[PDB]
Amino acid sequence: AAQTNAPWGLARISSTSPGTSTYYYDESAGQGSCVYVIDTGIEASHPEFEGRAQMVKTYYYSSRDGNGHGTHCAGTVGSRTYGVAKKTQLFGVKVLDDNGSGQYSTIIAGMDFVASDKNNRNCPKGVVASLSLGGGYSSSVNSAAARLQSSGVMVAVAAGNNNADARNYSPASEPSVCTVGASDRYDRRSSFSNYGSVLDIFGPGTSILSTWIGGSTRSISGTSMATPHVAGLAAYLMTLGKTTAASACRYIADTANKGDLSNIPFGTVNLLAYNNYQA
Repeated sequence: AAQTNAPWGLARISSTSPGTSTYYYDESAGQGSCVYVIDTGIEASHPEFEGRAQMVKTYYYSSRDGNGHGTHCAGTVGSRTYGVAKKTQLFGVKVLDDNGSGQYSTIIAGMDFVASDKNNRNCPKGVVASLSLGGGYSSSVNSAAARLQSSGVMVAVAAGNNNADARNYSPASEPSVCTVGASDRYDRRSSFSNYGSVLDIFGPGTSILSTWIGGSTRSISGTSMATPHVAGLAAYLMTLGKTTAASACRYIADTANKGDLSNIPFGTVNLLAYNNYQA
């Protein structure tokens, strides 16, 4: 399949070269997979989700996305125009309030919720969780993300936007999940992106166009924007049978575009998420 005039991030993940504008992907498009978006919620009524999104859990007085972050991330996972896996099912877990903050205990509860809730969903091609969130190092937050991974969910987490080593941020520093740094349209490390040995992969993170609340769209930047690219890619590759939840992060790294990014600090992976689709 070919989506012309796609967002640069989508075109990048299906290209060996920066600077193109068509997104190429197998028509399966993540059908039969599920992606949990653990964030401020999802505006599921957005036309861009075509009825494939739904809120499954909230820890606040509403499951609605009163912020936009979560809707934006969900759109990069699986919206018809802005999404990597355009036929995946999106499940929203609102661990962040409408100011975009959430107690660590609430985030942990959301992760354990997903580890169980997947047994309540039909995801014959596999399950993915996208964690576009972070804070200071926490052993407990890391362990919760590790449990989620262990339970058979492909966990992708943002590296963080401190332009620092991600070893000091959670769940970014949990070694068993897929820690995602951010790159820009000129294949440079995003100015803000964390780095370090705990990074597994980079994905498009700067000036990412996706769904917003109020049925709108906007471009925003962050490792929170790169993470759903990788989460969507995982869902897409699982549906193709190329990999599984336990090996998807490794598979994405193995098949990534290698050595193509600039301003990558010594010791950090120079790997850019790539779907290797041969149209």
